[PDB]
Amino acid sequence: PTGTNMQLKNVAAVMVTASYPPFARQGQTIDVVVSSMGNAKSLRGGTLLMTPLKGVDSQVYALAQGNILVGG
Amino acid sequence: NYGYQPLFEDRRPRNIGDTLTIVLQENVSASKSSSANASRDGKTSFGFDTVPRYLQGL
Repeated sequence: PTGTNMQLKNVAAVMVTASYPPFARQGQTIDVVVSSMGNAKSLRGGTLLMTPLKGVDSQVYALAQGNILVGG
Repeated sequence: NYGYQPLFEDRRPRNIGDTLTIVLQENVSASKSSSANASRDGKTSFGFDTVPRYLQGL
């Protein structure tokens, strides 16, 4: 429902950045960097949900989803 | 494809066909006024109610 209070603690909004390599072909995999965006304490053992990586032209060039590795 | 779109720059119209919101707020009020006046009043009187005899010729 539109009018409701959700107060989550296990979810963080993040920005994912990656490099599109030369001569990249569909189906190949690349590394991504996940950075928190607002008042999140940690991203220790989180899992990145399906994220479309846009280019400068605002077109989806990659789809990101995986487990984050934080140093510790 | 839509071409380079910035990420932190505000959404402004850049090309032909882009839309922009105008908040029409006009309030013009001009005025002028002027006046002029003049007046002039005069009275004169001289009455020899009782003329002395040495002055009755004048």
